[PDB]
Amino acid sequence: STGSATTTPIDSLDDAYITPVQIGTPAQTLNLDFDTGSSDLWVFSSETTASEVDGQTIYTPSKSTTAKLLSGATWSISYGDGSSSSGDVYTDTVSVGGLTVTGQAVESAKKVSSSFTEDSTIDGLLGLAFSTLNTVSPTQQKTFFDNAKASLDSPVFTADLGYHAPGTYNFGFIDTTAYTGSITYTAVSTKQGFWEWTSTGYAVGSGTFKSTSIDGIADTGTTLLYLPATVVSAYWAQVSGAKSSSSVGGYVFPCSATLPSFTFGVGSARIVIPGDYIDFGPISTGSSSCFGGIQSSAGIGINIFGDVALKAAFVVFNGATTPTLGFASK
Amino acid sequence: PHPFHXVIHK
Repeated sequence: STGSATTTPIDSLDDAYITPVQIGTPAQTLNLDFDTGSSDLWVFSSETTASEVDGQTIYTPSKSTTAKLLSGATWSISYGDGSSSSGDVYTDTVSVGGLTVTGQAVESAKKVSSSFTEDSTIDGLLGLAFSTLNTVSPTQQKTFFDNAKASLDSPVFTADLGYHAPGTYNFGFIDTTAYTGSITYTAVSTKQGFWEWTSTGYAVGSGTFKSTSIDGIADTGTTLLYLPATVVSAYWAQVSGAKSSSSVGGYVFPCSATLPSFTFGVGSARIVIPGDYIDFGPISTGSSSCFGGIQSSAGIGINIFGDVALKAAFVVFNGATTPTLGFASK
Repeated sequence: PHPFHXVIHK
């Protein structure tokens, strides 16, 4: 079996992308943020504290003939941007793009932090990292991808995120019309539960490629591209009006500027992020200052290849027993 | 404006 679903950014900045996903029987369609840097599938539901629900579509497990309460089980999760939620757990049928899994754990939020309440377009998360990071207790639950592997034509999914445009997640096959040239595969380390790999280096604009190991994670659920301080400072050194801004939290530059491209190595191959991708948007509507898409990972702890990086490529998440990460230009 | 950063474990 396979599935194919369209993913759309939630706003004009590509801050995040949502993908529809059918839960329950009959189907209830919620728009979830597909998150390769977490391993929980949780949704707003009829159980979420009323005052904490602002425009989102909720999952009512009492309307679903196939839902089963997973008794005893609760979950609690916090994320890098400080948001958090917790609740209890049902199992139910979940379909993505025509690909159906039965007895998927669907984590029902009893409470949600303020940034999730403030986000009317995101009805919950679908996590696609390794199931070791799942927060359900006392027994951890499998991700939608892990549940689907038995039935997939090939154990893979692909992420093809658009630049200010829709994209696609595919499960179970690789669309050879979606990319150019060939995919290069690089090893994944699952030691920390992430889709963690090591880039072979970087170039800025049309200067030299510098061979240097950059260990980081591929995370569809992070907006920007976070790299070590001295690489990020090499990049913005090529943009004449760029400076680090403590008020806004990162490098800003005149929106006027044509930004250089940024290249990252995957083994012997090169992926090039266009300049315009790195222009993330003005810091305010009408401002002349724009916020950069490449920022220092020094206060995160880990380098993150986020949506800024991933939307310039076709990315294959190869979940065979020894996983790998594939990138092609598109 | 509003960038996202999805899990913490240890």
